[PDB]
Amino acid sequence: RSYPCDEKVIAECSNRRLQEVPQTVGKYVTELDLSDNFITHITNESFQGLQNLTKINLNHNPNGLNITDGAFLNLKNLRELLLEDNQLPQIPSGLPESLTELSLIQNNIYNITKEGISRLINLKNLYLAWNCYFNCEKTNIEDGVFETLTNLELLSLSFNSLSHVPPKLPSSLRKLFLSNTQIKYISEEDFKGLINLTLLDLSGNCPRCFNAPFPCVPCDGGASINIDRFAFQNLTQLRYLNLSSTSLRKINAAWFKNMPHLKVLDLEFNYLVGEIASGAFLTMLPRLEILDLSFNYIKGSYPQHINISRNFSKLLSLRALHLRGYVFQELREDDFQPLMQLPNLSTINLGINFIKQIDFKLFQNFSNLEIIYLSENRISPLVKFDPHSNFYHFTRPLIKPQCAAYGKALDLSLNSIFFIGPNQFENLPDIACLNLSANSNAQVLSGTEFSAIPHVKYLDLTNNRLDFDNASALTELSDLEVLDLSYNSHYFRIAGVTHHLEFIQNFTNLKVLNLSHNNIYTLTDKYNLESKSLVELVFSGNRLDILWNDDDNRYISIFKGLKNLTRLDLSLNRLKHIPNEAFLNLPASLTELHINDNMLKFFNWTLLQQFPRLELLDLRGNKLLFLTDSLSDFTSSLRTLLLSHNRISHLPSGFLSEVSSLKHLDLSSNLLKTINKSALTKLSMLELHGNPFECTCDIGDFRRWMDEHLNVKIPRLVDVICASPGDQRGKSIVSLE
Amino acid sequence: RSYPCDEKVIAECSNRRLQEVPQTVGKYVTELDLSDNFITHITNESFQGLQNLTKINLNHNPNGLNITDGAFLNLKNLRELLLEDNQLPQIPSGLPESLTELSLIQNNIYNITKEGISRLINLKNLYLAWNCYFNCEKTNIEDGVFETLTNLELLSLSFNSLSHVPPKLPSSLRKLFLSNTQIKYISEEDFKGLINLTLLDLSGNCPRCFNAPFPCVPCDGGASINIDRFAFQNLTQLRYLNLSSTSLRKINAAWFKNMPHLKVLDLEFNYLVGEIASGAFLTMLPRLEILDLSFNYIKGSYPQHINISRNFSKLLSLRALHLRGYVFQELREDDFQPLMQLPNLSTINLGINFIKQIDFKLFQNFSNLEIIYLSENRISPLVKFDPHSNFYHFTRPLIKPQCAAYGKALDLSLNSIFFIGPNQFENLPDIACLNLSANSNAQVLSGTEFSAIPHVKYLDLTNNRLDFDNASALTELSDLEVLDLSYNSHYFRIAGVTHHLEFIQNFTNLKVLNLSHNNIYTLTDKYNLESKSLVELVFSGNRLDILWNDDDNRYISIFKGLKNLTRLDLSLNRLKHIPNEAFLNLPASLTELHINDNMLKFFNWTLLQQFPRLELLDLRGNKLLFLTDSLSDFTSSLRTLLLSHNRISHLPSGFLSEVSSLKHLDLSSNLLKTINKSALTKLSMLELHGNPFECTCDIGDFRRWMDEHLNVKIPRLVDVICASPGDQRGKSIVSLE
Ligand SMILES: *[C@@H]1O[C@H](CO)[C@@H](O[C@@H]2O[C@H](CO)[C@@H](O[C@@H]3O[C@H](CO[C@H]4O[C@H](CO)[C@@H](O)[C@H](O)[C@@H]4O)[C@@H](O)[C@H](O[C@H]4O[C@H](CO)[C@@H](O)[C@H](O)[C@@H]4O)[C@@H]3O)[C@H](O)[C@H]2NC(C)=O)[C@H](O)[C@H]1NC(C)=O
Ligand SMILES: *[C@@H]1O[C@H](CO)[C@@H](O[C@@H]2O[C@H](CO)[C@@H](O[C@@H]3O[C@H](CO[C@H]4O[C@H](CO)[C@@H](O)[C@H](O)[C@@H]4O)[C@@H](O)[C@H](O[C@H]4O[C@H](CO)[C@@H](O)[C@H](O)[C@@H]4O)[C@@H]3O)[C@H](O)[C@H]2NC(C)=O)[C@H](O)[C@H]1NC(C)=O
Ligand SMILES: *[C@@H]1O[C@H](CO)[C@@H](O[C@@H]2O[C@H](CO)[C@@H](O[C@@H]3O[C@H](CO[C@H]4O[C@H](CO)[C@@H](O)[C@H](O)[C@@H]4O)[C@@H](O)[C@H](O[C@H]4O[C@H](CO)[C@@H](O)[C@H](O)[C@@H]4O)[C@@H]3O)[C@H](O)[C@H]2NC(C)=O)[C@H](O)[C@H]1NC(C)=O
Ligand SMILES: *[C@@H]1O[C@H](CO)[C@@H](O[C@@H]2O[C@H](CO)[C@@H](O[C@@H]3O[C@H](CO)[C@@H](O)[C@H](O[C@H]4O[C@H](CO)[C@@H](O)[C@H](O)[C@@H]4O)[C@@H]3O)[C@H](O)[C@H]2NC(C)=O)[C@H](O)[C@H]1NC(C)=O
Ligand SMILES: *[C@@H]1O[C@H](CO)[C@@H](O[C@@H]2O[C@H](CO)[C@@H](O[C@@H]3O[C@H](CO)[C@@H](O)[C@H](O)[C@@H]3O)[C@H](O)[C@H]2NC(C)=O)[C@H](O)[C@H]1NC(C)=O
Ligand SMILES: *[C@@H]1O[C@H](CO)[C@@H](O[C@@H]2O[C@H](CO)[C@@H](O[C@@H]3O[C@H](CO)[C@@H](O)[C@H](O)[C@@H]3O)[C@H](O)[C@H]2NC(C)=O)[C@H](O)[C@H]1NC(C)=O
Ligand SMILES: Cc1cc(-c2[nH]c3ccc(C4CCNCC4)cc3c2C(C)C)cc(C)n1
Ligand SMILES: Cc1cc(-c2[nH]c3ccc(C4CCNCC4)cc3c2C(C)C)cc(C)n1
Ligand SMILES: *[C@@H]1O[C@H](CO)[C@@H](O)[C@H](O)[C@H]1NC(C)=O
Ligand SMILES: *[C@@H]1O[C@H](CO)[C@@H](O)[C@H](O)[C@H]1NC(C)=O
Ligand SMILES: *[C@@H]1O[C@H](CO)[C@@H](O)[C@H](O)[C@H]1NC(C)=O
Ligand SMILES: *[C@@H]1O[C@H](CO)[C@@H](O)[C@H](O)[C@H]1NC(C)=O
Ligand SMILES: *[C@@H]1O[C@H](CO)[C@@H](O)[C@H](O)[C@H]1NC(C)=O
Ligand SMILES: *[C@@H]1O[C@H](CO)[C@@H](O)[C@H](O)[C@H]1NC(C)=O
Ligand SMILES: *[C@@H]1O[C@H](CO)[C@@H](O)[C@H](O)[C@H]1NC(C)=O
Ligand SMILES: *[C@@H]1O[C@H](CO)[C@@H](O)[C@H](O)[C@H]1NC(C)=O
Ligand SMILES: *[C@@H]1O[C@H](CO)[C@@H](O)[C@H](O)[C@H]1NC(C)=O
Ligand SMILES: *[C@@H]1O[C@H](CO)[C@@H](O)[C@H](O)[C@H]1NC(C)=O
Ligand SMILES: *[C@@H]1O[C@H](CO)[C@@H](O)[C@H](O)[C@H]1NC(C)=O
Ligand SMILES: *[C@@H]1O[C@H](CO)[C@@H](O)[C@H](O)[C@H]1NC(C)=O
Ligand SMILES: *[C@@H]1O[C@H](CO)[C@@H](O)[C@H](O)[C@H]1NC(C)=O
Ligand SMILES: *[C@@H]1O[C@H](CO)[C@@H](O)[C@H](O)[C@H]1NC(C)=O
Repeated sequence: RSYPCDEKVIAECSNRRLQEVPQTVGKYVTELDLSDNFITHITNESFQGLQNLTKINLNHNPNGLNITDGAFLNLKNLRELLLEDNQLPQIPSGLPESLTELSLIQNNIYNITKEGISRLINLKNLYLAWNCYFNCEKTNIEDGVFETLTNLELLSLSFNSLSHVPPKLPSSLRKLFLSNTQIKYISEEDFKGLINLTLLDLSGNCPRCFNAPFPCVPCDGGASINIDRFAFQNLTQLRYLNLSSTSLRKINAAWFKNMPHLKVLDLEFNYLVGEIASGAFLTMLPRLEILDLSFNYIKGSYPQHINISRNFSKLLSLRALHLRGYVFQELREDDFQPLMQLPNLSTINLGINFIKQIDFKLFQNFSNLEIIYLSENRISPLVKFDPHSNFYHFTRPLIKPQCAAYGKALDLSLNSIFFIGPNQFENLPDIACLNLSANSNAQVLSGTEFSAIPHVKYLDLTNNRLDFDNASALTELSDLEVLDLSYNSHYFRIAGVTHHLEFIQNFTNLKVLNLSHNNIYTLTDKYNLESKSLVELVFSGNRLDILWNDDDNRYISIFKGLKNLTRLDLSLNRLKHIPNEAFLNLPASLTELHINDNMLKFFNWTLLQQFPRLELLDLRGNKLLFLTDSLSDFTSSLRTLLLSHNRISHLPSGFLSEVSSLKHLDLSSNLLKTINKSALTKLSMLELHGNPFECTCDIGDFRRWMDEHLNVKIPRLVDVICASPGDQRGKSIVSLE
Repeated sequence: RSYPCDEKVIAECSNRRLQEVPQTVGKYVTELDLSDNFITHITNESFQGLQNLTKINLNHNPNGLNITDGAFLNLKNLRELLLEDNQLPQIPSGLPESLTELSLIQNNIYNITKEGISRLINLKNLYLAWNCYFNCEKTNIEDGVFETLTNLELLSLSFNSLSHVPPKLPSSLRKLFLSNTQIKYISEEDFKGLINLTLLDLSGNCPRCFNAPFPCVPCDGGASINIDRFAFQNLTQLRYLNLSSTSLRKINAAWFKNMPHLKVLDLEFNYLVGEIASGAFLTMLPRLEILDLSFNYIKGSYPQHINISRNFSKLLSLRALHLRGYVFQELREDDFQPLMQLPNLSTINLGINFIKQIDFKLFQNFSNLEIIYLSENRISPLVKFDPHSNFYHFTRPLIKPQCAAYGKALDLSLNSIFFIGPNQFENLPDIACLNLSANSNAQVLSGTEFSAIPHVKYLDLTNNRLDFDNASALTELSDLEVLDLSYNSHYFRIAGVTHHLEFIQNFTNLKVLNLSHNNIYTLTDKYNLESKSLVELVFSGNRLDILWNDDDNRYISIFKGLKNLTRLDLSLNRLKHIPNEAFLNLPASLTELHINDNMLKFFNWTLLQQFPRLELLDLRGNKLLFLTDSLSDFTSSLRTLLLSHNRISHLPSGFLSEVSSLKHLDLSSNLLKTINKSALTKLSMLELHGNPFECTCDIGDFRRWMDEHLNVKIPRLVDVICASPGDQRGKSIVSLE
C-alpha cells in the first residue's frame, strides 16, 4: 500500500504534515505534489532514484525553505517546478536547464540575476509575482537577464516594486504580466521587439484604491498612467489588454491604430465617465468581444441617466458589455440606442448601479440578447486569496449555467421588489431563466404575477417572504422545470392553511424543487401529494421532527405521492427518530437518500427492503451508536454508504462480507477502537480517519486484511492515528511493526 | 450560609435543578421563588413552618405538577401565588382565601368552576391565559363564576377558545383582557355593569394574520369583528382600548360617544386605509395621546402619497402617532397638514413604509417634534416568547434613550443612503440625535456632509462602509459627544493612509467613541493621539495583536494621547501577549479596563502600579494559567476583578489578605481544585462555580473559611460541583460532612 502518498502516474502527497521528503515514493512516479507540508530542507539526496519525475510541487513549505546549490540538477527529466510561498531570499542556484515551467511566487527574491535564470534557456512559463512587494525598495533586474531566455512565452512580474518596464525582453513573448508594478510611465521603446505579444497586463499602476485584498497606493496628485501615443505601435498581435485601476481620464484612440485583433479590453476602476459619453477609441475596436468599464463612477455623483456614446455601434464583434458601478437613477430606451444595432451582443452587466427605474421594453430591441444582469439595483414594484486570479474582472458566470442553459436569462436579484406588481414584467422578451433572489418579496402567489413571461423553465425565488399556499400559485409557468424557494420565510402564516403545497401537483414538467430552510412544521394538504415529473426534492432545514412526531400521525405519507422521485434531501430536520411507517411511505423509486446532519439516535435497517433502487444512503453527522449484521437481507443495490461523524463503537461480524453491491463505505470520525476478522467483495473505498484506534495486538488482524485487500483504497492514511498506548499515540496504524 | 436559596426578605431559589421543595429555607422568609426547577409534587408538608410567606413562585415545574387539595390552605399570609406552565388539568382545589394575585397561565385548565375560584373573594389580579388554546374545543365558564369575586380589578382570559364574552362580570373590574378568544360578535349586554373599566383588550379576534408567534385563523369569508353601536355606551372610564388584528374596515364614531378619557387606541393589523382618509371617529377623541394604525396597508397597493384625514387636527392631546406598514412612495408637506396643528405631537413612527422620497421641510412645521422615526424605508442619496407581552404594539423605545436625551432625534437607518448627498439634510430641524445605521453608506467623510445639521451630539453610523481617513471628517459637528462607528468595513483601503484617526483630535466635546469590529490592523497617525474630552473608547473586535507585534514598535503609544480616558474596551483583539512598554503607555486616568475574550497566555500584574484610579479589570475568556501573590504592592484601588473562563489551577498564598479595596472577585469556570488557608478584607462577592473541585480533606480548610466569612456572598452554590471522587461527584462543596 502506497504510504504516505496516494498513487493515481501522479502521486498526491500534499497536506500530510511531512517534516521531510518521503523516501517511500516509487521510482515509476512522474508527478509528485508535496505542497502544504512542514518540509524545511531540500538536498540532492531528497529526490534520489527518481529520474522519471517531470513535475515537482513544493508550495507553502514549511507551514523558510533551505535548498542546496544543484539539489534538482540530478533530475534530467524535470520540466515543471513549483516553488511558491517558501520565503526564498534569492533564486535557487544550479536549477536544471530541462525546465519549461517555473513558479517562484510569494518569496523574498529581491534580485533577478544571470547566475540563477539565464542558464534556463528551455523556460516557456516564468512566474516571479509577489516577491519585492511592500517590504522593498526596488526589484533589481539585471540588464538583459531575460534576453537569453529565447523560448519564453509567458513572463509574470506582477506585484513587485519595478518602477520601469524591464529592458531587453525576448521576442518569443506571447503573454506579459506587469500588474501593480509601480510603473507610472510607458514609452515606445518599452515594448519595441515584442511582435508576437497577444496579452499585456498593466493593471494596478497608478490605481483607484477600492476593495482590494492587496495593499493599494495611488500616484501623487491623483496621477494617471502616462502611456505614449506610439507605445503600442508594434503590438499587432495583441488580443488581451488589461488597463484596470490605472486612474485614466482619457483614452488615446492612437493606442489601437496597429491593434486590429484586440478581443478583450479591461478599463474598470478608472475615471472614464467622460470617455463613455464620447469615445474616439470605440471606432478603433471592430474585433473587440469583451469590454469592461465597471466602477468608473464619479465620487458623489448620482445622475438621472447613463451617457452612452453613439460610437458604441462601431463595436460590431462585441459579445459582452460590463457597465457595473457607473451609478445612475433611470435607464430609458433612448440611452441604449447605440448598442441595439450590435448583432453579437449577448451579455449586458448593469449590476451595482442603484437604478430606480428601467424601461424593460428596451431589451426586446436587441438582436441576440441572452444575459440581462440587473442585480444589486433599486427596481421596486411596477404598478399601474490566490495570486493566480483575475482581481479586477469577475470570472464567475453572472447567472448559474443551469439557469442560463434554458434560454434568455434575466437577473433582478437584490432589488426593491417587495411584491410582484401587475406591470412588473411588462414588454419583456421570452425569458426562460429568472432570478428574484433576496428582494424581500412578500407576494401572495395566485397565478397572475408571471403572466407576461409564461415560458420560464428555471425560477430562482430564494431569500424572499413569498406565500405559495394558493393551489394556483406559479401555475401560469406551465414549462417550469426548476423552482428554487430556498430560505423562504412565510410572513402571513395561517393555522389550517400554511403550508399548502398543492401547487406542485399542477406542473407537468417540474423536475427539481428546493424548499430548503422554509421552516415547514405544519402541512394542510388533506390528500398527499402527487407529482409524476419531480425527480429531486430538497426538504433540508425544515421541521420533519414536528411533522412525524404528530399525535394523530397525519403527515406519515408526506412524500408517498412523489412516485417519480430519485433524490431526496432530508438533512438538518432535527430528526431524533424516523417512525417505521413514515420511512416505508417514502418513494420506492429513490436512488439517493440524504438524512445527514440530524440527531438520529437509532436507524431501522430492516426498512431498506422496500427500496430496491437505493444506491446512495447519507447518514453523516448523526448520533447513531450501532450497525446491523444482516445488511445483505435488507439491501442488494446500495453502492455508497456515508456514516461519518457518528458514535459507532463496533463493526458487526459479517458486515463487509454481506453487501456485494457496496463500493464506498465511510466510517471516519466515529468511536471505533478495533476491526476484527469476523467483521472483515466489490468495495473500492473505505474511510476510517479520525477514529480512536487501539494500536495493540488486536489491530493486527485488520492490518493483515489491508495487505490482502490492496484494491480497497483507504484515503488519508496519515489521519488514521492511534489513540492508545502513549508510545503509539500520534502514529499511523500502517506504520506499526 | 443559605442553601440552596440565596437570601436578600426575598429568597431566590430558581433554576437550581430542585427535584423537591427544600426544607432548608428559613421561617423568616416572606418571598420564595422556586421557578424553573424539576419539582413534581406539592403537599401540605412542602411549606411547613413558613407562616410568614406572602409570595410563592412555582412556574415551569417540572422542566405535570401534582398539587394535593388544600396544600397551600395552611398559609394564612399567602397573597401572591404563581402557577404558570405546570400542565395543570384543573384549577387547584382548596386554595387560600387570603390570595390577591393568582396566575394560572399555560396549563391544561378547560373548566372555570365555582369549586375552585368562587371561594377566593380577596382576588385582585387573575390570569387565566393560554389554557384552552388550540387543543380545545371551548372553555367552559360556569354561570356567574366571577360574580362572587367583588374585589377583582384585573381579569385576563386571553388566548382561550371562548367564542362569547363571559356573562355576570364584577363591577370592580378596571382591566379586562380578551385577546385571541374567538369572540366574533360584541353586544350591548357584554360590558353592561362595568362602570369602572379603564382597559379593554379585544385584539386578535377575527384577525389579519401576520408574523405572529402564536397560531392565527381568520374568520370565515374575510369577516371583521362585529361590535354593536351601543356596546361601549357605559364604559365612561375607559383609557386603553386594544382593537388590533380585528380585520376592521370601518370604525363607528358612536363607540367613543361615552368615552371622553380614552388615552391609548390600538388599531394595528386591520384594513382601515379608507378610515385613515376619512375618519369621523377622530373628532370623538380629544383626550387621546397614543394612536397606532400600523400595518393597515391594502395588499398589492403601493400608492404615491399617504391620505391623512383633516379630522386628525381634532386629536389635540396626541403625543404619539404610529403609521408603520401603510406602504406609500412619496411623503409631501401637504399630506401631513392636519398633524402640523397638534401641540403635544412629539413622536411620528413611519417605519416599514418603503418611502422613496420625503420632503424633509415638513418636519420643521411641527410645534413640539422630538422623535422622527423613518427606519426600514427607501430614502436614497439626495442630489442636486412570553405571554405577558404586547404582541401587536412595540414597547421598545424607537430611538435609544441615550441618543434621544440630547434633543431632536431622526432615525434614517436601514434605508438606501449608499452615500451622503449634498442635499441629504436640506431644510431639516435642529437634530441633536441621528441614526444612519445599516445604510451601506460608503461616503468619504470630508466635513461637508453634515453641514445642514451641525448641532448633532449623538451620531450612529454603525454597519456602514465609511471612510474617515481625512483629518476634517465629521469636524462640522463641533458639539458631537457620542460617535458610534461599530461594524464599519473600509471599502477603499490605502496603504500608508488607512487607518487615519486624526479627526478625533479636533473634537472639543467628544466623550464616547465606538470603533468596534472595524478590523483596524494598520495605523498611519504619525503623531499619537491627543483628545482632552474622551472618557470612553471601544476598540473591541480589532487587530491589536498585529499593531503591538510590529517589528518597528510604531503603535506602542496607540492610546497615550487620551489623557481623560476612564473606560477602555480591548476585547476580541486576538491578543496572546501585551508588550510591557505598550501596557505602560495606556492612560493612567483609567477606572475600567476590559481585556476579555482574547488569548492572553500571560499577564504582568507589576504594570498595575502606573494605574492608581483602576477600579475594574476584566480578564475573562483568556488562557491565563497563574496569578500573583504580591497584588497589594501593585494595586490599592482595584474593586472588581473578573477572571472567569481561564486556566488558573492555583490561588497564591496571601491573595485575599493583600488587596483591601477588592470587593468582587470572579474565579468561576477555571481549573481550581482546592483553596488553602494560606491563600485565604472588604470582599462582598466571590464567584467559583464550574471549577473541578477535589471534595476530599484538603477542601475542609476552605469550607471553614466560608462559615467564618458569611458576608462574602458566593453565588449559585449548586453549580459549585465536585469533580472527584466518584461518590462525591455532582454534589455541592457545601453539602459535605
Ligand atoms: C488582466 O487581464 C488579463 C486578461 O483578462 C488577466 O489574465 C488572465 O488571468 C487568469 C488568472 O491568472 C488566467 O487564468 C488561468 O488560465 C490558465 C490556463 O487555462 C486556459 O487553458 C486551459 C487549457 O490549457 C483551458 O482549459 C482553460 O479554459 C483556459 O483557457 C489556468 O491553468 C488557470 O487555472 C488555475 O485556476 C484553476 C481554478 O482555481 C485551478 O484549478 C488551476 O489548477 C489553476 O491554478 C487560470 O484559469 C487567464 O488565462 C488570463 N488570461 C489569458 C487570456 O491568458 C489578468 O489576470 C488580469 N490582471 C489582473 C491583475 O486582474
Ligand atoms: C436548491 O436545490 C438544487 C437541487 O439540489 C440546487 O441546485 C443544484 O446545485 C448543485 C450544486 O450544489 C449542482 O451540482 C453541481 O453541478 C456542477 C455542474 O454540472 C454540470 O457540469 C459537470 C462538469 O463540470 C457535468 O458532469 C454535469 O453533468 C453538469 O453538466 C458540477 O460541476 C458539480 O459537481 C461537483 O460537485 C459535486 C458535489 O456537489 C461532486 O459530487 C462532483 O464530483 C463535483 O466535484 C455539481 O454536480 C446542480 O447542478 C444544481 N441543480 C440545478 C437544477 O440547478 C440549488 O443550488 C439549491 N439552492 C440553494 C440556494 O441551496
Ligand atoms: C458602542 O459603544 C457604546 C459605549 O460603550 C455603547 O453604548 C453604551 O452601551 C451600554 C450597554 O452596552 C449602555 O449602558 C446601559 O445603560 C442603561 C441606562 O443607563 C442610564 O440610566 C440609568 C438609570 O436607569 C443610570 O443609572 C445610568 O447612569 C445611565 O444614565 C442601563 O440600564 C444598562 O444597565 C444594564 O447593564 C448593566 C451592566 O452593564 C447591569 O448591571 C444592569 O442591571 C442592566 O442590565 C447599561 O448600563 C450605555 O449607556 C451606552 N452608552 C451610550 C453613550 O450610548 C454602544 O451600544 C456601542 N455600540 C454597539 C453597536 O455595540
Ligand atoms: C440569483 O442571485 C443570487 C444573488 O445575486 C445568487 O447568489 C449568489 O450565488 C453565488 C454562486 O453560488 C455565490 O457565490 C459563491 O460564494 C462562495 C463563497 O460564499 C464561493 O465559494 C463560490 O465559488 C467560488 O470559489 C470557487 C472555488 O472554490 C471558484 O471556482 C468560483 O469561481 C468562486 O470564486 C461562489 O462565488 C454568492 O455568494 C451568492 N450571493 C448571494 C447574495 O446569495 C444566485 O446564485 C442566483 N441564482 C441563479 C440561478 O443565477
Ligand atoms: C392590547 O393593548 C393593551 C394596552 O396597550 C396591552 O396591555 C398591556 O399589556 C402589557 C403586557 O401584558 C402590560 O405590561 C406589564 O405590566 C406589568 C405591571 O406593570 C409588568 O409587571 C410587566 O412586566 C409588563 O410590563 C401593560 O401594563 C398593559 N397595559 C396597561 C395600560 O395595562 C395588551 O397587552 C395588548 N394586547 C395584546 C395581545 O397585544
Ligand atoms: C439605530 O438603528 C438600528 C437599526 O434599527 C438600531 O439597532 C437595533 O438595536 C436594537 C436594540 O437597541 C435591536 O432590537 C432588539 O433588541 C432586543 C434586546 O434589547 C432583542 O431582544 C431583539 O431580538 C432585537 O434584537 C435591533 O436588532 C438592532 N438592529 C440592528 C439592525 O442592529 C440601533 O440601536 C439604533 N441606534 C440608536 C442610537 O438609536
Ligand atoms: C462616495 C460614493 C459611494 C458609492 C457607493 N456606495 C456603495 C454601497 C454598497 C455597495 C455594494 C452593494 C452590493 N454589495 C456589496 C457593496 C457599492 C457602493 C458604491 C459604488 C457603486 C462602489 C457611489 C457613488 C456615486 N459615490
Ligand atoms: C403583497 C404586498 C406585500 C407588501 C410587503 N412586502 C414586504 C417586504 C419586507 C417587509 C419588512 C421590511 C423590514 N424587515 C422585516 C420585513 C414588509 C413588507 C410588506 C408589508 C409592509 C407587510 C406590501 C404591499 C402593499 N403588498
Ligand atoms: C541550509 O542547509 C545547509 C546544509 O549544508 C546548511 O549548511 C545551512 O546552514 C542551511 N541554511 C539555513 C538558512 O538553514
Ligand atoms: C513597426 O516595426 C516595423 C519593423 O521595424 C516597422 O517597419 C514599422 O514602421 C514599425 N511601426 C511604427 C508605427 O513605427
Ligand atoms: C461576431 O460578429 C461578426 C461580425 O462582426 C460575425 O462575423 C461573427 O460570426 C460573430 N460571432 C459569432 C460567434 O457568431
Ligand atoms: C427600438 O424599438 C422601437 C420599437 O420597436 C423602435 O421604434 C426603435 O427604432 C428601436 N430602436 C433601435 C435603435 O433599435
Ligand atoms: C387564489 O388565487 C385565485 C386567483 O387569483 C384567487 O381568485 C383566490 O381568491 C386566491 N385564494 C385566496 C384564498 O385568496
Ligand atoms: C420521471 O418522469 C419522467 C416523465 O415525466 C420519466 O421519463 C422518468 O423515467 C421518470 N423517472 C423515474 C425514475 O421513474
Ligand atoms: C423495524 O420496523 C418494523 C416495522 O416496520 C419492526 O417490526 C421492527 O422491529 C423494526 N426494527 C427496529 C430495529 O426498530
Ligand atoms: C398526586 O399525589 C397523590 C399523593 O397522595 C397521589 O395519590 C396521586 O396519585 C398523584 N397523582 C398524580 C397524577 O401524580
Ligand atoms: C347603560 O347606558 C345607558 C345609556 O347611557 C343607561 O341608560 C343605562 O342605565 C346604563 N347601564 C348601566 C348598568 O350603567
Ligand atoms: C397635552 O395637550 C393638552 C391640550 O390639548 C395640554 O393641556 C396638556 O398640557 C398637554 N400635555 C403636556 C404633557 O404638556
Ligand atoms: C408649513 O410651513 C409652511 C412654510 O413655513 C407654511 O407656509 C405652511 O402654512 C405650514 N403649514 C402648516 C399647516 O403648518
Ligand atoms: C479631505 O477633505 C477636504 C474637504 O472636503 C478635501 O478638500 C480634501 O481633498 C480631502 N482629502 C482627500 C485626500 O481627498
Ligand atoms: C478633559 O481633560 C481636561 C484637561 O485639562 C480637563 O480640564 C477636563 O475636565 C476633562 N474633561 C472631561 C470630560 O473629563
Ligand atoms: C513586567 O514588566 C517589567 C518591565 O516593565 C519587567 O521588568 C518585569 O520583569 C515584567 N514581569 C513579567 C511577569 O513579565
